[PDB]
Amino acid sequence: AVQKVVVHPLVLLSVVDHFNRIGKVGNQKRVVGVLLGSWQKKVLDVSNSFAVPFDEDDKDDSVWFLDHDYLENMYGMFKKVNARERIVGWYHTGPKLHKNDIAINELMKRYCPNSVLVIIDVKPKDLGLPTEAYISVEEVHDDGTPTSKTFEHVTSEIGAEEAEEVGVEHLLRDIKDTTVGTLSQRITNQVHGLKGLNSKLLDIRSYLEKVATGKLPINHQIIYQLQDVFNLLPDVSLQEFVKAFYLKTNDQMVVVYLASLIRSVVALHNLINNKIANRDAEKKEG
Amino acid sequence: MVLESTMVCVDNSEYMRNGDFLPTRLQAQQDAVNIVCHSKTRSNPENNVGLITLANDCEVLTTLTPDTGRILSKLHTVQPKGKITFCTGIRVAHLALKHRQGKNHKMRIIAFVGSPVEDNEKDLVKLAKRLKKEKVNVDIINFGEEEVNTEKLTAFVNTLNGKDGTGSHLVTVPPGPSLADALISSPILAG
Repeated sequence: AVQKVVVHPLVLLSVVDHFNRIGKVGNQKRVVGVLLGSWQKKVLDVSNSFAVPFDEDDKDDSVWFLDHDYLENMYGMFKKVNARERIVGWYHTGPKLHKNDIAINELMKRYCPNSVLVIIDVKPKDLGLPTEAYISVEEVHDDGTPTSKTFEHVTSEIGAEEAEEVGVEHLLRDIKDTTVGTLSQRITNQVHGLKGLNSKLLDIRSYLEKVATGKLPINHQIIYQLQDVFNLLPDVSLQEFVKAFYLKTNDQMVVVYLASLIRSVVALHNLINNKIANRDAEKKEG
Repeated sequence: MVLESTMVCVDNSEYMRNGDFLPTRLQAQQDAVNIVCHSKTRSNPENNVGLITLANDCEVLTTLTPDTGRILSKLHTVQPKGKITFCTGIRVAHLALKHRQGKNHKMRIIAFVGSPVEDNEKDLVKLAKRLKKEKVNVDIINFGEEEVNTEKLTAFVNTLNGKDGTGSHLVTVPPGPSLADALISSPILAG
């Protein structure tokens, strides 16, 4: 079915520009619309969409309505201009999901066998690659609950297209690209420890909270399982590198050797040729 | 003619699966939808009528429209199975009424409750006075079986309108064999 989704900045903006539409008139809830997907393969892609007036009451927390006269005839519009573009699901800006979201997908399953919902974010904050994606399946449960319909997270990734980077990538103009090979990889390293070890502390504090409160989630078992896959090397005191010690510097063996060999001859190219051309102009002029 | 948008709420609760309303509440409430939809046709063409499933979770597959053709199609294979939920079904018509393009149509709701609901008298009076602030006049018609000589829904109807406001009126359905056309006789005469 649906494994991963591809969200373009163009269709994501179609949720963002509608945040100006109903944001000025208010009032409650969020921006919600129906998603037009482009499915060429198991990997899902999204090009365009259409935003529909939508509201969700608080009291009355289970009340939701799409406008389906907007959904029907406007489909024949986008279908007439683009035959490949069709509705794969819906979307909204979240930020989180209330329990009522179970009924939005099951209603529109007449349009698509499986409707994928995309939670987006109009204001970028944290922690990383934004928005979100969910898929609607039924896993029931191990405890014996009646059949449980819970949306499972779908990994979301941004993607590009020809001719769409004209105006999009133009307006920024302030970015330095990249530079690959010097700063590009090292800034990630400073962040790879930051973003790597912050979720380490956020989860290890919530995993300690388990014993305290919030149990379940037990989880189970996914938590410790892949944590023990992380445990191929801990790495703890001290590094257990006795076999990887001589191999540590042995990987730095040729990297330092070439860096010593290149800088020697690069100098011979830089130093000699500079002295030659310099004294040819300098002393022959005066 | 009176201007308003009448949102009829079909009852999918598990207690609608018997035949006390002849021949069966599925076809009886169908005939109960037949008489209200054909009456609005005799009343005003501009009145648009949708349908909503109260039990389980509220979902509307038919956009609010004056044509009852799609409504009569959804009356078949409705599968009345689920737990009745009332409180969420009051504003469920009001939210579709807030999506109305024309604002000249009054807000009117008719819901079918055929199952006993667990509710506190304080919960129904808060929704009552909430509709007073929203001016919505909701005509409820008791169906199925419920608390004998229904109190809650009666207090929900009584406290919903006042001075006059002509209005919201509840008609208690007798637990006896009858045709669905004979049930609506009093409510359709005087709402």
